[PDB]
Amino acid sequence: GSRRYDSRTTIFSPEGRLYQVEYALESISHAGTAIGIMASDGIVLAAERKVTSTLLEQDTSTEKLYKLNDKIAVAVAGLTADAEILINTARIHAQNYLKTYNEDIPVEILVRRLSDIKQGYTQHGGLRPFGVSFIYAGYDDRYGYQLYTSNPSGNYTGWKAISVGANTSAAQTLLQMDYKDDMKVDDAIELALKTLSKTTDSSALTYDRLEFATIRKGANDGEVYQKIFKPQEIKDILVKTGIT
Amino acid sequence: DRGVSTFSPEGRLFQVEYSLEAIKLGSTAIGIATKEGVVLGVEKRATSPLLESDSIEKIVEIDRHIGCAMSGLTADARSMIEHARTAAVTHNLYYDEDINVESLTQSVCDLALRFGEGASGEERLMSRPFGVALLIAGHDADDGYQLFHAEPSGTFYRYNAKAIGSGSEGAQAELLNEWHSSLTLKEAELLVLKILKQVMEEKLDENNAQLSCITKQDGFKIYDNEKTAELIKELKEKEAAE
Amino acid sequence: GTGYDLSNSVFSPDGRNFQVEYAVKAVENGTTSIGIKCNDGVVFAVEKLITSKLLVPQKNVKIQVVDRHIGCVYSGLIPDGRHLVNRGREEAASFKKLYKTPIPIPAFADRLGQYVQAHTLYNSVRPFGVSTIFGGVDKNGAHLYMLEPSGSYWGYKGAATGKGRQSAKAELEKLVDHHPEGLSAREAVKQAAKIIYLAHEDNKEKDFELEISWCSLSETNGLHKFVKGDLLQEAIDFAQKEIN
Amino acid sequence: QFNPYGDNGGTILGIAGEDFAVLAGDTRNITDYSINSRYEPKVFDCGDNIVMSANGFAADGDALVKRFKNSVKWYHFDHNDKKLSINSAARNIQHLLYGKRFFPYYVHTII
Amino acid sequence: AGYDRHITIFSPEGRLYQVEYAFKATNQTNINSLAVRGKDCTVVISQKKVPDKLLDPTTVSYIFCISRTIGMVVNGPIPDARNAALRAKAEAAEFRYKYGYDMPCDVLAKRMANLSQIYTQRAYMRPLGVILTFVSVDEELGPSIYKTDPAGYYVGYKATATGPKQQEITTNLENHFKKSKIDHINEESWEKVVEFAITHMIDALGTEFSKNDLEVGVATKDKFFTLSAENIEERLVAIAEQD
Amino acid sequence: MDIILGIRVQDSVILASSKAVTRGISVLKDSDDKTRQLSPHTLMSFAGEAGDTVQFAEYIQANIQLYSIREDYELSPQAVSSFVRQELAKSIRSRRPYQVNVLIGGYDKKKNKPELYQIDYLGTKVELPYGAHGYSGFYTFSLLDHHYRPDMTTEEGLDLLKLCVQELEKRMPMDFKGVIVKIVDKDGIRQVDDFQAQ
Amino acid sequence: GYDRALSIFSPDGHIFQVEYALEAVKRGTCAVGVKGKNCVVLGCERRSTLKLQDTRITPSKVSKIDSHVVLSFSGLNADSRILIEKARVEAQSHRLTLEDPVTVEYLTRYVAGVQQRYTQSGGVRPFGVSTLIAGFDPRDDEPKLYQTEPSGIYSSWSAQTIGRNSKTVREFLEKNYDRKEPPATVEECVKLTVRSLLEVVQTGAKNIEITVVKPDSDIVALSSEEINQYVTQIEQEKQEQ
Amino acid sequence: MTDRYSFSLTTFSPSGKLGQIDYALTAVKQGVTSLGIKATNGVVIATEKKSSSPLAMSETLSKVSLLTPDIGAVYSGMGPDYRVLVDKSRKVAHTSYKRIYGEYPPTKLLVSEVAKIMQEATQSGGVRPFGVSLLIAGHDEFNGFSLYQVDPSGSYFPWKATAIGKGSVAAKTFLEKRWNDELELEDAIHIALLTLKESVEGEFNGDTIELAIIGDENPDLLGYTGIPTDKGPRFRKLTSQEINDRLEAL
Amino acid sequence: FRNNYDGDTVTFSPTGRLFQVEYALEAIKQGSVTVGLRSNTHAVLVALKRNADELSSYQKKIIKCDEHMGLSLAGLAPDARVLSNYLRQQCNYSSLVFNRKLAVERAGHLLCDKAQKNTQSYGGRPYGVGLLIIGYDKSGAHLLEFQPSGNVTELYGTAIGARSQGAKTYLERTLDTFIKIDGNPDELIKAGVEAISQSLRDESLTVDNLSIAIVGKDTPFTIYDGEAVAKYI
Repeated sequence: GSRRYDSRTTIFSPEGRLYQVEYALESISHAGTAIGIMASDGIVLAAERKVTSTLLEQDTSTEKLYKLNDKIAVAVAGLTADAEILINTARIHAQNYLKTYNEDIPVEILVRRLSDIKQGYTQHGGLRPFGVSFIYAGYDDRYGYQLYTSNPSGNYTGWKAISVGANTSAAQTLLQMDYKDDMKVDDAIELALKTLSKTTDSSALTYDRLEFATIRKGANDGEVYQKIFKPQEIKDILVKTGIT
Repeated sequence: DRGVSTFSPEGRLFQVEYSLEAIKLGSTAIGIATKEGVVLGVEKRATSPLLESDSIEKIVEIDRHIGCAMSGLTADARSMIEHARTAAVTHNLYYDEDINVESLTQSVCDLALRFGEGASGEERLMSRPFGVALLIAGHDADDGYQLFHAEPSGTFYRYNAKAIGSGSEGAQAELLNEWHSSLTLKEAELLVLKILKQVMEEKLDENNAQLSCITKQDGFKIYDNEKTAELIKELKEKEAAE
Repeated sequence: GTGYDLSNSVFSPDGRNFQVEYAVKAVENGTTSIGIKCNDGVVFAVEKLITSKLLVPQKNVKIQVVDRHIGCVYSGLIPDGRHLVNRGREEAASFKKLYKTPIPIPAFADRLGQYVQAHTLYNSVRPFGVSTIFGGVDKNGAHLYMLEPSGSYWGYKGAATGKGRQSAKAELEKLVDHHPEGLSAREAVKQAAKIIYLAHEDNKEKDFELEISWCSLSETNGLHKFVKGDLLQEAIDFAQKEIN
Repeated sequence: QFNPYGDNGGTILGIAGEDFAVLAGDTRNITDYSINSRYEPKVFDCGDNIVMSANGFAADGDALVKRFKNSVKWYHFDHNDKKLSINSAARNIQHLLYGKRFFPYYVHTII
Repeated sequence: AGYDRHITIFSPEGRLYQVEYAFKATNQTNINSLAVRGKDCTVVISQKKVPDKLLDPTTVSYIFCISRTIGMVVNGPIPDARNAALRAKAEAAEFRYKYGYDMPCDVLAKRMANLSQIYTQRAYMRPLGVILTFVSVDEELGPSIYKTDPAGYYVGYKATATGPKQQEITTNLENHFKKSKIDHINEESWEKVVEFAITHMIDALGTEFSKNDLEVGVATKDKFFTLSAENIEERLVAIAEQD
Repeated sequence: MDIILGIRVQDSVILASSKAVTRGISVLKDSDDKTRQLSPHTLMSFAGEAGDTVQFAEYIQANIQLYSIREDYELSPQAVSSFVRQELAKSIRSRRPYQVNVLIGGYDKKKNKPELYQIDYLGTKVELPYGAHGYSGFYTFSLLDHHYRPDMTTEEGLDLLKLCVQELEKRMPMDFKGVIVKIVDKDGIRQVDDFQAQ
Repeated sequence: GYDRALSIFSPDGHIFQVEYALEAVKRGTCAVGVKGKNCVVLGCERRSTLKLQDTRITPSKVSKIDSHVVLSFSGLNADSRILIEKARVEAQSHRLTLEDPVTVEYLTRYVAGVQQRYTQSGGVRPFGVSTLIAGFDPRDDEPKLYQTEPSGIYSSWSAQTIGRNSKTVREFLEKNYDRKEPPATVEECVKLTVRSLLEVVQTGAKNIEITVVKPDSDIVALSSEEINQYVTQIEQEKQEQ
Repeated sequence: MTDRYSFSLTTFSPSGKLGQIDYALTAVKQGVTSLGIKATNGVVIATEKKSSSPLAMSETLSKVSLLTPDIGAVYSGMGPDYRVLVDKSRKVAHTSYKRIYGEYPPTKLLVSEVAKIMQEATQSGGVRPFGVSLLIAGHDEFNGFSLYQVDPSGSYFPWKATAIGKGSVAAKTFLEKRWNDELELEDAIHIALLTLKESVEGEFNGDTIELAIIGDENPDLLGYTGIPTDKGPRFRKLTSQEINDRLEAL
Repeated sequence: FRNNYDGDTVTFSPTGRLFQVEYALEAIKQGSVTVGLRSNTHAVLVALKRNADELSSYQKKIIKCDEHMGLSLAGLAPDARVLSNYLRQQCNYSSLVFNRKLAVERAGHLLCDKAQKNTQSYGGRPYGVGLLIIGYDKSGAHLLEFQPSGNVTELYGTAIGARSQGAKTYLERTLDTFIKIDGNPDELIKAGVEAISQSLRDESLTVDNLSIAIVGKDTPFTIYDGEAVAKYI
């Protein structure tokens, strides 16, 4: 029959590990680095565009930062295609919650569902897992600013500052070195760019190789606001923080 | 790999054979039938002193006149017992009478070979055979007291006495001699207790061993620790008596 | 590499399908059976090996009828043959139900052909272990056909398959030459009984039992029937004679 | 419109003695004001010393008796030709009937 | 790892061996065929080899009548050829019923080619060891020749050849067109276009044919038919009286 | 039908529900509580078709309790009522629709305000100072329209209510065997066990 | 669609996928549960492979199934969720149909069943999880503590632990827990728990979390300090000798 | 029967590679070169018509397909795969957009839909990834002109200009030189033909080349008149003659 | 070799064999011997019942399918239950729908076609049991031999199981004689018991180890065990 070509993507190793998840992660480890730092008055998402050219249209490109809700956004590390499938179901989920309760979906609730979807491709169906890791940056009126992370395994955790993708080990060490609870968004923004700048496999950290987003509470309002920086906005901030 | 319903060159079903192996590793279970009733005994076997030994259920009631003992991967036996109880109850609902012990057994055995990845014959949904055997003991107006051994193979036999589990081969050999058609219930009780003691690594007390029986008058009952302890004591005395 | 012969729908590097070829082996190892197309019908005959005195004589009939005008005989795995006939009966019944006219022989051939060819398209099925000689009389005369495990089939003047297939083919070829104007039903029956006796030499170990059936416009009215009683004993004699 | 039910008349009687029992029924089968048969048995011996009769709509009545007799047959297969007790038959018949609770056997059955 | 040679999945070189081997199977029959376009007709010639004497020569063919207008010749094993034929016939009957007009030759080719493309991607379907040559006189495109292979590829041709000696036949035809400068046989009658076909088939293969060595199909405005041993003989006799 | 009354005062919501349960010719019970607590600070009263009534209430209860356990949090009164509306709105186009009408009284511990929601079997939801299902409003609304004040005390509320219940005992044809009253406030849900002469 | 038998027998009568599932448990953080004379306590350790998490939001180890029953575990986190959800749902359903909250034993028998089912069903792998379920049966004050494993087997314990180094901490418990006299105080019970964890946690004030369950739906999780205090009073016990 | 290939045929290797996708990409590198150039007032996609037989009729086979009246597509890799992808693309543009909103989808979105179809063939049971890479060029009222590339993995990215297939490396380099943000459509077409020349071995003419553009609206190609807001398709495939006239000023 | 072609029944060996079926066939040889034979008035089944311990019971080898048909098994007890149950249904269906007793030859065809389905499709497994079917129908007494390969045959007599070849020779030898034992069931049975005893070795046939079944003209299919078969030992 067919059993002959069945890779058996959902089984335990003799050590009790999930092969495909392990391998999926190994895949993720080569993806452009993504960092998420949570300040006291906001959150920051920074990602490095993997592979670029003079011709690559940047104003139209969005390979790592996607808006899920008006208060939640994610940074992707891994297969962009796999990411989108997951992204979209998440966007639907947020709207169903809103349609049912008339309240925006609490950040963890959305993260747990998406993680559960992933967990599934891990326990049944003979399909490969999604080669993606997410950094969720969102805000709700129950836990305020939150920063999460989920990977192919289907597990997720909360963080003050974190990175996914390539050179995480280095990036983590550096964040764990300069992160302070009292940090202000702009402090976080600066720390984020510094970290990438030091972990890049590239020569210099130019704007054309970056994607940036912030979820702050524009004081002159009383409500929270998501902002995905545009090529020029990233180019500006890059000069100011002293990376020119 | 190799289909879960494949035949060996010797004409045996692999999965079933291996199944039988897991059963040999199971805790000892013994049953003795006598014209006064049937006795069912088992080896608890706690994997630690912190484990509350009476939360170990290896002898369960199918119906008031039918009980059984298990050996092997005991988790597997849960659904078997569900089916069994539902069969006994259902038969009563549809016929206003008690289900014969043999039929109850035949019913359980019928689930046995209901495994595979797509076996042509119906819709056998269950990825593997059960890894547990059962000694079904009961009484009915047709064939009185009966003891049955049902295996994951789907077959079953009727015995006057039968031992399954790690100590079986030896215990069975013993039974071959100890058993005679004129045994009394009490005699059977001691005999079971004795054989369990011989094959059990553990010094048999009323906490790592459990007795039970099924008789026409009171049906299936599981002996409480106190009751068994005394039978254990009563046994030590008679033994050291010669 | 190798192993192109373990799965059924696999093309070997030289374009073959060994599983089908192995099926043929089961066929060649079977009893010999033939078909002779006469000038107004068809005759079928088959070798029945007497494994022991214990077999009730004349009782384990091999030749089967489809509808009322078709005759089928096969060599190889009998159960596989019955299976194919059952499908044929369904196939003919379906056809008649919608078009009223009993299924034409050529149409029937393609129904079986398409069906048998289907069992060479997937690895979840085993090809048929039989070659089948079949035919009948319809609106356009007699038609004789032989179907291969591969699904291949053509129209024949004479056809043979099985253990003694070579002898048969030799003898059939002779008839073709010595009768450029056609053979009669009555004569094909005799000539058929002879060929079976001759072809029985490549199996001369076990004693056998002859079985013949025919479908003639003038002898059976176009309806398939078994040759029995006198006309049968008669052909047995014509054969027993020419074998000495 | 199509009415799936009919009435074939008939009348049956069941009386129980201390060590015996009787089930009787006329042998006339009808349709409106016409007689379909002056002799069409209505009471049947179903084995294991059980007599049965499903009176009313004959198609349904025959269906039931047939279905019950078959139930007896399998009872023997499944339980070693064990005799089906009258009480058990009764409970079994209850399930046969209630099984069609929402499109019943239009008959008054007695065993 | 090495099973990338047993099912339709990629090999490290980006290849699909099973598709390649399917192509291999198309020559099993050891029969060549070619098709050409006339001024307003289309002809397909195919060799016919019936060696067994016990066969009824008339029941042997690799040319099919898909519809009143589409004709299909197959290079490959008869069981797969017949599977393809049946399907195309169904696809044509259906197309007419749904869209109200006769399915065009090129469209039927595309539809069949797409079906093949699938066996190329889905793992449980094996490709068919056949190459289908569809011909007709489209009510919009005129004489048409469209052929499809186990790879799911297809395209239209001025003329085409298929089989073991496909190359010999092809270059012969190429030459003829390089010469004539036109994309068809400038002949009003199909009998002549048929003769042209058989003639060049002979030149390229360096073989003479009898009336039982060939199989011929002709497509004209509103009708595709095949010739008989005799219709052929007449055609053969004609070319003889030119040499 | 049954009396299902609701009135939102300053710091709580009061729900009055008739106690009688009549089945044809006989009144089977006179102490029936047509209510279900969906969460510590959310209460739902109901009336309608025989089986559907409780089946729906309990179904909603079960689900809201599951949401509480899972998120370790109590959904706002608004959120609960939205969920309840969605469910009734579905039923409306189902094979056999739930014929139930409900009042939802809750105290939003985050907003620190009491809220009253009225929803019918069609999934028609509206938030009100006071409301009722069935005919109850026909006799009582004129009283409430007159004396209701947003800053009323729970005591004034229970008074204006008693006033309403009297008009119902005067002009309504059926004997509903009085009402059972309940208050939902910052501290939860409690039953005014003495309204049979308050 | 996909129904390949992933859990099957091998020659020696083993079902490796279930065994490898257990391996996943051994690698998981440690979990322990000890029952007192009128309470049950559950403790779990916190990995340190990375530290810069947000303890407020990061999902904790002890989960509530109903107001009177909790479940902690050792093994794959993604897997535990599915079991917790199914358990929570069955909890409400039991209240809705039987009009009575589940007994701790029942909720256990249910969770165990789900696990067993995933060992003899096609197209699925066993849960790489072992659990500790504890609480008080409705209108009863006798503490209940149970454990389940990937195989689907379960039983009750006076005290038990699962996860890495569980071998160690169990030993500790076997020679520190007397059924004759169980920790008669929530405090003395939470002490024995923290003591057992310290045998393996290697000084982890923030690496140790505790949750106490008292009769009648009284479940509360301690905070660092409360726990840190226990740790202290304990390290002195050592030095004072 | 019954497809029992319910499991993934593309899985993760210990190195974290997804073999089938890699191989698919390989198949793309082997393919004939095709490119795209975005100008300020248009886009151009082109490739070589590598006739597989002198007897074949290159026109009967188009490698440059119209998806919507303002979106075109071209590829490199497996022709058959691309063909079905084109039918699916044309359909999804309707079922998932035009039938809901009454207007054709915007380039990025259609590209996204196409990408999803491919992504699935990367994870769904019993199938292999598509052995092709596409270059989709279109225009929509709110995003103007755009050019995208979609890979066998389901990934896609926006370009100013790029190439895929056989001579992608070389071609991409020649484009990086000649491209700027001030090109007019005619220039991109010129640069297009020049770039393609290097990749072409033998005959280079309007019959061996296929080139289309997304530019102004073609009322003359609408088919009807009387609806002011409907001005014509922006997609236009050049004719053999149109190509040659240009090759002269090459 | 074989190792590469015996993983299932959907695979032919290079010589055209189906090992999974052949393996199934082995399960029968490993089974307990059972004999079948018939005259013109009766059909008889004789079977040797096997036990586990001396504390166990003996496995039943004969099953009744209808009042005019029954069989004996050799091999997988469960499979015999499955097949005999299917044969009971067929007998039943023939009666309810056509008020017609199912012909032995017909039953044979149905069994054949059912067995064959598990030898050509992925997932299934051949049945691992042999069956001897006897029955008296409109054309008299009959005896059929059913093999898991699907091959069903009508014989005057035969035997299957371990050492079965013994009896089969005896029958093949006695043929002309027993086939004429009409109007005398007791004899036909003694002839059956004598045949089966030619396959003994380990022990001698006792009262709780011998199983006999008979069917005929005015004889509904009936089974004899224990004291019932005493008069034949």
